[PDB]
Amino acid sequence: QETLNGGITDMLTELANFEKNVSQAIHKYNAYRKAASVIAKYPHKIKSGAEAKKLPGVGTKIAEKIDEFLATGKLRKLEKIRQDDTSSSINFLTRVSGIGPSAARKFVDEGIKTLEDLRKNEDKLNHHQRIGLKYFGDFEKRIPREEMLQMQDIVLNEVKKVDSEYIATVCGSFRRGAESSGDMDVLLTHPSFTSESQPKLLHQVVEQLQKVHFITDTLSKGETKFMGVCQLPSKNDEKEYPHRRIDIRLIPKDQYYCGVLYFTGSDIFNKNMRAHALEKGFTINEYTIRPLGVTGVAGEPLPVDSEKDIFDYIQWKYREPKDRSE
DNA sequence: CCGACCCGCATCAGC
DNA sequence: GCTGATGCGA
DNA sequence: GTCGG
Ligand code: NA
Ligand code: NA
Ligand code: NA
Repeated sequence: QETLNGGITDMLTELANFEKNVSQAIHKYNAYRKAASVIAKYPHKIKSGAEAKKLPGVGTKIAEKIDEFLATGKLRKLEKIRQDDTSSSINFLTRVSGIGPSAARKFVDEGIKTLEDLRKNEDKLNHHQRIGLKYFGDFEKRIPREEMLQMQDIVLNEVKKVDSEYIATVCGSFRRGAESSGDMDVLLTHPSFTSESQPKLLHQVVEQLQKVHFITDTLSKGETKFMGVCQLPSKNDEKEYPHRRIDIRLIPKDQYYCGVLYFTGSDIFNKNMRAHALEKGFTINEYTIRPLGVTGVAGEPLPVDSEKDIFDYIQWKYREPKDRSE
């Protein structure tokens, strides 16, 4: 029920997960999600599939499943997937970070189906999957904004202790003011790092955060992207905080604010802004805004030294992150 | 009728 | 050893 | 799965 249509939204999200994890049909997965997002925003209790079909992203098949769900309170197809041992095991194992549909299938094919089975077969797991297994429960917890604020202060301070010239921004829905987050997404830059130009810039920051024991584990790390695990320090007497997922991305200074814009979102806000930028003769991606010639040929990137600059180019009043829900 | 639907890093396949 | 494909994660 | 060239 939720905000009028949670049963339908829950059903669509479950169908999405089966498409992604078991059938390996990622476009169907995203079709079901989009339909769930549209419906979640529809401010009426839907009464028929035909009503739902009017909404963009709902077609004949989702309408039919909505009719069945309304008439009966259930979907047959979803009921049989639920009791299928292979589908439910594949679905479950993909909850481990680093285990996607392919690894989940091979594990289930070899009788590895549960966390206990994984705990028993560690040598069959790569490094990422072992870390995802170790923190299985913590990684499914949301992060309250209160903790994200603290996490933000540590990153910004540690970054400044390495080099005062680093610029670091915590983006994601947290930057839009969200009351919880699923992970922490940090965008980093330094004036010595441009698209046309000093080494170890990402490494130095990751190392600092490891030294003070904020970053506890590494999932992947190269010269421009780090994915890992972090944890707030304990009060010495209170319960330990859960381990959290954190990504850090090093971006060229001249592309920084286009990245900050992109990764702050929302996704709906980004599609809308790109769509408006096109109808003004501009193309914006996660790195640049460039003017379009009369035949549609993208010209050279325009200078960008703030988020505002981007809004100025396309004749749009600046909108605070708080106001970028769409 | 039928193709679109948006890359960094770890690891495998193959050479 | 290397190059390119694949899986994965957001 | 849904949309649209
Ligand atoms: Na529709
Ligand atoms: Na997974
Ligand atoms: Na998953």
